[PDB]
Amino acid sequence: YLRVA
Amino acid sequence: AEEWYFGKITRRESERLLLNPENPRGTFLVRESETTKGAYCLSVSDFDNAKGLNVKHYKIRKLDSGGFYITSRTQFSSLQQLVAYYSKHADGLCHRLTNVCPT
Repeated sequence: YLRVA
Repeated sequence: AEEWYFGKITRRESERLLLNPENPRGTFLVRESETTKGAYCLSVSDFDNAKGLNVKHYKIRKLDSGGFYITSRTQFSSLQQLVAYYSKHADGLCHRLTNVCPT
């Protein structure tokens, strides 16, 4: 899953 | 709003469905997570000029209270509100949600 923020 | 929710399909099938070369950039679907039981996933097609077609997967987490979030900065009371927000705002995602994934 991607890392966000 | 149904159409974009594919329920219990696997990362591999979502990728089969999203990597369809006909699909524009930002084509998406929402499914349940395989790895994190009780969580969801936002799966979205993208493109790199050098590498081509690829799929980004974002885990949609659910608080105990009932809310949903990809980032704790922006929380939502329903998955339909999360989809409607990222259709208008990329706000951290690779790209804004454009197309609903076919079939």
